[PDB]
Amino acid sequence: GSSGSSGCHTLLYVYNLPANKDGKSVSNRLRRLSDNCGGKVLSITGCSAILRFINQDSAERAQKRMENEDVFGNRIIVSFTPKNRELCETSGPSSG
Repeated sequence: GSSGSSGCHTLLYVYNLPANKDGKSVSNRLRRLSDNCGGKVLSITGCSAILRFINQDSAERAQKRMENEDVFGNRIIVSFTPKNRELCETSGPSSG
């Protein structure tokens, strides 16, 4: 199979970013918030961003911090899954 990847690492997905605020400025602000959460801002697209963490834990401290943090006069949202589409499908149990 091809569709779908599998890596120990843990990437994060940020949303609700201050587009107005030149990215060159936004990133940095995040970099610091990610540097402490053992993470790395791979790239920053539109009002969203993608980070790279070693393990879930590390990705959490950031997902729970940034989510509340405010890059600039704006609250950001951090999620482990993509916010491309929404569905009320009850499936996929949480194990290990």
